[PDB]
Amino acid sequence: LSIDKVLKKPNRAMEYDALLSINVHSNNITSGLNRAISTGNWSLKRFKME
Amino acid sequence: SADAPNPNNVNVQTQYREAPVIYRGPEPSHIDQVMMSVSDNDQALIKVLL
Amino acid sequence: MPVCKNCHGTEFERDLSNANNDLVCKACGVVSEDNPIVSEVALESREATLNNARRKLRAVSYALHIPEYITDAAFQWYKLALANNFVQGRRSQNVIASCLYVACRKEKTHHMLIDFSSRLQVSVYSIGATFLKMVKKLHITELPLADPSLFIQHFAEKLDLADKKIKVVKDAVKLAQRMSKDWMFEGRRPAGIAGACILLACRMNNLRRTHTEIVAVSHVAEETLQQRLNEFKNTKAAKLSVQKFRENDVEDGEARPPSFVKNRKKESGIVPTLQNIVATVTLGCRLDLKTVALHARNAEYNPKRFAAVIMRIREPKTTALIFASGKMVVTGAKSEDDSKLASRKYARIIQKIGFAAKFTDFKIQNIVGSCDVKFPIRLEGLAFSHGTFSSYEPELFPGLIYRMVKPKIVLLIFVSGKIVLTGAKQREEIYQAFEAIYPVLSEFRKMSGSPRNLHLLPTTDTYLSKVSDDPDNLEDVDDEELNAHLLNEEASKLKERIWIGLNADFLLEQESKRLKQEADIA
Amino acid sequence: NGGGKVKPIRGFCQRLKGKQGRFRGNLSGKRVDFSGRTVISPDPNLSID
DNA sequence: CCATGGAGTCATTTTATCTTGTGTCACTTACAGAAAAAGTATTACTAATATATGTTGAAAA
Ligand SMILES: [Zn+2]
Repeated sequence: LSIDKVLKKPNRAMEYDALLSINVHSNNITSGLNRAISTGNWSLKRFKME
Repeated sequence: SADAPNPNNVNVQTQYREAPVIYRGPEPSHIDQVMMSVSDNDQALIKVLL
Repeated sequence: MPVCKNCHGTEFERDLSNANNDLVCKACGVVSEDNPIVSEVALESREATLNNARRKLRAVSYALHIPEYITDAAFQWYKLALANNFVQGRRSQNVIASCLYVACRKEKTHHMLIDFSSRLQVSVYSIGATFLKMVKKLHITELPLADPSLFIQHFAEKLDLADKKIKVVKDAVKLAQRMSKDWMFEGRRPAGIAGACILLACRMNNLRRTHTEIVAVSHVAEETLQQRLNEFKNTKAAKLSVQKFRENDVEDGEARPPSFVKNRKKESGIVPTLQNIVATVTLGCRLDLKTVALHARNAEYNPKRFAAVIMRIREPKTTALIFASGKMVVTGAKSEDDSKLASRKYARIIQKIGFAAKFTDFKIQNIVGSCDVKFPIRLEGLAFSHGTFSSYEPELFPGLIYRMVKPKIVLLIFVSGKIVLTGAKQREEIYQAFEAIYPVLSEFRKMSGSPRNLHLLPTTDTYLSKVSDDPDNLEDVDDEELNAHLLNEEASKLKERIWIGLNADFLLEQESKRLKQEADIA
Repeated sequence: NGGGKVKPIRGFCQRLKGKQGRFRGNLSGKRVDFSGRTVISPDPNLSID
């Protein structure tokens, strides 16, 4: 979904890797995992099993 | 501080509601360590012990 | 707030000792209360886009690990400009960026615009322009001030090795503030002088690093830097004190930016200078730009690039302009003489060649002027002082902006003392705001002066009267080269034959849309 | 909304239904004043009652 | 006038719920795509800063 909005509107030549956008999109893996292990409750959105 | 700021000011931020935390308890106590330090987010922090 | 039912005591002390929690004034002995109560245990046009606003913000915000706090702070700013409807017609990125940027600037935390702008395609004139505009519509003034002392820390975290760097940091700082003291700090990017000091002290740290690795944090060029290296090398006690003892010499010497030295190589009482005046003149009849521009020596017509026809002339060294509607702009005018007079000359082309097009609607729009005071100046203090009326965005652009409504002009400020002025609607405004703010110039100094008369040279209306004002008087200003300023007929045919040679595709697809106007049927 | 289905929605009728509350855990069970709590230890030399 | 047969009529079973579960502390933590409004950026210019980028390059070592 991130790189999507890159490839929506093709003004000039857009590559520019859209990598450092992993930062902005990151850390839901990290900080979210913190919040998890501190919570005591695990939400698995693959199995919908909690 | 609790309300919505604007960039319009003159002098006094000087209003301070103070809530110094009392040590309650059924007996005397001592303070042998206090700590002035900061977390990742660059905001002052004090965690002390009795 | 309340007061005792009897003793009239206003001072209330709440005893928590015995775990009654009972509040009484030391003036009575009667509580005014028993057992204080305590607690226990998206469809909108704006607000949905506000959830978007924090979302994109909060997302892009801490990718830089900027404070969760400061983000919250900037959000309310996005709501502020949202109220002004500053948020309407521009790319949301440039907006959301600037929003955050004003906060960290106001909180003076270590990030840089050129630094922060990079998370996209930004040319940094994009965002810098945006931020500049929301400033035009926001009276937020002096708060965004900068020094390298912030940046150097965040730089060092990228510099690795050991902690001698920190020792070296203190090195650079004394260096830095001295370079601030030695007056070369001004007019250049904080990143540049930052990495400058960082290098110089690393060379003091007897290590081997590279300009590459420096601009890695700095994001400037190398030649950029070493121009500042030598910009130190030329200074006093540069190599003479460059040795050990951590530069015990704190002494100033002089303060001499390279700026006026360029006046040396090129080499009040000084009267300001007329650069150009923006006027405009209406013809009164809309007419074909193509057909009329077909015969001229000076013409350019390319609606693919720009609609109207380009008027330009070597005499009296002017340009002006034309429109399609039968109007034009008058440009290249240092005074009113060459302004209205040449303005009448351009009408001799049309009234000679093209349609009726009298001389109507001559009005000044902008006026430009420049000057120099021949001494270095401290701009930051003025921004530190008049920043209410002044705008200085350090290296966002070297020219300092001043804002005066009386008279209404933006002022162009420099350490060099070269000072430029435009946006003026009147020649007297020049000396008005000019020598009005000159006591600010001579006011701000470190360690001629007479205005003479407020007005001397004749007014604008004098030189406007020096020109024939009657639209029907025409041939009087005809140079007889305006007879020549038209190309011959074959030049119009064959030349035009070439221009249409390319443009028959432009006008082609034009006529193709005009044909789609038939397709309006089906 | 948020669409997470937190659980926390009922509790008006359920307010006076089960556990600690209005049913018979708060009203029939009222929490009391003028009291104290400690642990135990003997005194035979203390009289009965 | 009686007989079989049908049609109503009413017992009756076996399903598929809905409630509740001894009382007490320690701290307690919306959905995507549409049409419109609109205002902004180019897109021209002079027109003067002094960085910044570059490249190149040419000259000098
Ligand atoms: Zn009282």
